[PDB]
Amino acid sequence: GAKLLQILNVRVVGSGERVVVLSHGFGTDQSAWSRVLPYLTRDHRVVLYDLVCAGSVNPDHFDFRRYDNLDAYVDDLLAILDALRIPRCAFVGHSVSAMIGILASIRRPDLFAKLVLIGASPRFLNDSDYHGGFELEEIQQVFDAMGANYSAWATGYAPLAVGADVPAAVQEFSRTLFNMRPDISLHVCQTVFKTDLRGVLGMVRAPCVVVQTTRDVSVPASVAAYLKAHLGGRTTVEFLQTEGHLPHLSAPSLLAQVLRRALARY
Ligand SMILES: CC1=C[C@H](O/C=C2/C(=O)O[C@@H]3c4ccccc4C[C@H]23)OC1=O
Repeated sequence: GAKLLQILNVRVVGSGERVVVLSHGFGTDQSAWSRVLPYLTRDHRVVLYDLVCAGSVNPDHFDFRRYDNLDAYVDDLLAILDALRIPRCAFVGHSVSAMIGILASIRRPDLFAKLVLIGASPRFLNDSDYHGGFELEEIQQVFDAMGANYSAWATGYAPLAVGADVPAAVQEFSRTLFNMRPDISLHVCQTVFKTDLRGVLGMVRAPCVVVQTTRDVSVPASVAAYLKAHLGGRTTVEFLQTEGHLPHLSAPSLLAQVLRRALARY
C-alpha cells in the first residue's frame, strides 16, 4: 500500500479531472517523462512511478523468482492504482510497460479506459509468418554481451536505442541505463524476450493508440500493423515523423502532440 508508493517512487502531479499513468521502459525511470510532462499537467492528473527494475529503485526489492514474468509487474501497477484509490484511468506506457499495460487491461478492463502504446511489440523473437525483428542467436549474443561487459554493452546500445543523433538524449538514456544493476538488466531483458503476447491481444477491450516512429531498433514497422490488426479494442496507429525507440527523450514536443490527441476522449 503506502510503502509500495515509496518503494516505487510514486508521484502524482498536475490538475485535471482525467487521470493518466505514465509508465517508463527498459533502461529509464520516470524522469524520462520530464519533457512531455508539462503538456499534460494542465489537463490531466498524472501518475508517475518507477518499475521495480529501475536503477532508482533499491535492488533489494527485486525478487528474481517473482519477477520472472510480466504479471508481477502488473501486480505492482494494480496495487499502486488501488493504493491511490484510482477507479479509472488512461495508461501510457513505453516498451516493456506497453506489454505490462496490455496485460493489466485484460486483468482489470474496468480500470483502463484507454491505452497508448509507445515502442510496443507483442513478441520480439521471429517466428513462422511473424517478423519480430530478432533471431535466437542475435538475442543470445546480446545476453552474452550484457553478461561479459555490461558498461561496454550499455555504451554501444544507448545511441542505437535513441537512434537519432541527439547527444543530450543519448546522455540522458545512458545515465539511467548504466545505473541499472547489471544482473537485473539482463533478467528483465530475458523476461521480455521470452514473452509472447500475440495470443492474448484479442482479449483487450480498451481503445488503443499504437505510437510508431519511422525507425525503431527493437520494433519493425510491421509490428505496429500487427498490433492494430490483432488488438481486441478499437485501435489506431499514429506515426511520428521522426525515428528512435525513445521519442519522449529524443523528440518530446512531437510525441506530446500525439499524446494530447490520443488522450482527448476516453
Ligand atoms: C523492454 C525493451 C525491449 C527493447 O529491446 C531491447 C533490446 C536489448 O536489450 O538488446 C537488443 C538489441 C541488440 C542489438 C541492437 C538492438 C537491440 C534492442 C534489443 O527495448 C526495450 O525497452
